[PDB]
Amino acid sequence: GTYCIELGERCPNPREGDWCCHKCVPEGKRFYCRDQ
Repeated sequence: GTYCIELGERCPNPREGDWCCHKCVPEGKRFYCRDQ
């Protein structure tokens, strides 16, 4: 892993904590680790 979930991958609800550590952001119906 790259310290956190890599950019572009799916993430669980960010309320549980951003393991995306860019941003775990809702993209439609899912959450993704995006730079947004």
